[PDB]
Amino acid sequence: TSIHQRLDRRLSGFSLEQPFYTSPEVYALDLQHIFYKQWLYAVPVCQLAKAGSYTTLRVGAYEVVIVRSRDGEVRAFHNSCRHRGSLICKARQGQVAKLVCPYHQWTYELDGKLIWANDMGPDFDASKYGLKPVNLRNLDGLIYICLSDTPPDFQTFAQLARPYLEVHDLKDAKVAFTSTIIEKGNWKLVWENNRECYHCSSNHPALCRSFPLDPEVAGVGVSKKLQAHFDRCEAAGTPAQFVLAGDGQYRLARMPLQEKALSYTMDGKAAVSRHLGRVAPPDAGTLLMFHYPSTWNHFLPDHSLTFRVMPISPTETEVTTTWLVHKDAVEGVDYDLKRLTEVWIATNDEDREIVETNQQGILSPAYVPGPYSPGQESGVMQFVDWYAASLERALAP
Ligand code: FES
Ligand SMILES: [Fe+3]
Repeated sequence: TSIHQRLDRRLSGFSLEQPFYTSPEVYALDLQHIFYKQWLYAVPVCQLAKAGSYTTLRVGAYEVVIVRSRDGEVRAFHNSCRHRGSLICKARQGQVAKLVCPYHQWTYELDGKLIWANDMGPDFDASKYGLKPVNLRNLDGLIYICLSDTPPDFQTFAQLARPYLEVHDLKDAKVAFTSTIIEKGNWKLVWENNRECYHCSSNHPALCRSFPLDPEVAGVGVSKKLQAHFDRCEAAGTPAQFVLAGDGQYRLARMPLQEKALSYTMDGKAAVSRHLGRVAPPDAGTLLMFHYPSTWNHFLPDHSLTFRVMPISPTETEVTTTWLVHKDAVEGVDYDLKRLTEVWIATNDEDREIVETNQQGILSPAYVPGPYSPGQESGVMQFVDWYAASLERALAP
């Protein structure tokens, strides 16, 4: 059986056949044509708010480092020394003058420029052996990167995005806290969990307090109190109106939080005293922002959350949640760290458990596609479709 044959006979209303979540062949194809080629959420730029700052991430097999120059820009490169391929930047995050390879001290400037290589003598050009760039975009506070040499368009997404995102002044955030977890499920199944709300009824006693459960919010023609809600925000000059890429990849909507909620706290109250950005009115709700395959976010009036989805193996996905708060918000005065993060640390573990159980269930050669609820999983069907369509595009000539 071919992938082509499996993709052919895929009907729209169903979960995928086994090999999409279990086989290393699909994994390889997903790496190849989706993670290595599309735009990926990396890091907010508040991690690199000093020159020389750097951060590193692995994408599939690639070792990337994103760093800030003296010249002010954020460039990103392949973390493999051009001499014999050593990592340059080990530590997760940090600060240097130059990029100095710890094997043989070949030193690069912070724009790649190889400016010293030792006893490489007469035949040696250094113009050939600079660090390999990785295309990189700054999206009003979020660094996305792209490992293809010929990236897709970012700018159309960048342009729908800016207005909903400017009001957060994400450039003026600081990381309060960062959580990595690794879920023992396929990266696709992470997305399926997230693009529904449905299980949430009996799987998240915390979030629910604060986050909607009505499938309109995180589901896929606009209800009546919603335009009203979009309206109060836009009258206010906070963009709120639902918008959804025509390819299905990315989406914008500032959604009302569960009756009364102001933030993702136990008490529905602000998490930080010093709000981030200029969101307005107070109760504008939560900005949802997804972007297949790499991120979803919840941008509140008090603080911001990124999530970064990264695949590790056919049945493992690294999910990185980051808390963003104003740079002058003090821990202990302005916010309390526990209180700032208990809701979602709880919610992410509940999902993980859920994803992990699903994964296991799926590994049964007895598993066959069953049907999505059109009432609760229409947003899941939407992911799967963007997914299949992306694999077909990448696979023709
Ligand atoms: S391997 Fe990097 S300088 Fe030798
Ligand atoms: Fe969930």
